[PDB]
Amino acid sequence: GAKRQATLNRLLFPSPTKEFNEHREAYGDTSQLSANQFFYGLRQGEEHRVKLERGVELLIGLEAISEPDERGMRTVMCILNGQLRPVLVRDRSIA
Amino acid sequence: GAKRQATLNRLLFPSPTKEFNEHREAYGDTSQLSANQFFYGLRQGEEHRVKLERGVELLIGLEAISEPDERGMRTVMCILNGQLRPVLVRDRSIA
Repeated sequence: GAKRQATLNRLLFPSPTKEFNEHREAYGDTSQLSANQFFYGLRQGEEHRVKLERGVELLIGLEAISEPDERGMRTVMCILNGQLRPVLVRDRSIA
Repeated sequence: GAKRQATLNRLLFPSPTKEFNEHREAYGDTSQLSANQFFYGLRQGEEHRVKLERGVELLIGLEAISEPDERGMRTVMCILNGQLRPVLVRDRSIA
């Protein structure tokens, strides 16, 4: 079962499987993304389709990005299923 | 009355009063704005109060600006009375 598989994963490579478990807890399941979204990100004018389940698909796009405030925090306006969504993110470049 | 004032304005300086009439038709009444808003515009992080009538005031702010598409058109996300508003504008710099 899946228990044996998890026990093998932890018994073979402990540190990276623990990192993988933390990442999967944090950001759900991202193995369904493409290379372009996974490695680069979102661009403006481009719609992406991500398959969650059979008949359950998500349509993701970008709208705009604001310059950072006195903190290192920026706000990104995106589109999910045709609805606007603001997301607060940290820009590690300006510290 | 106001008719005499309009007739004097048109009889003294026709071309600029006609431009002023077109501008007032296009953009309502903007004589209540400050020098900073009138000459420069809107910046991010600041909130402006504009008085329309006695007890009727408007609170204006900025959220973000997107880079122009294949056209010369940009979308500016602003805040009016605490509500998000997208405005489509033309950037004459890139033609």
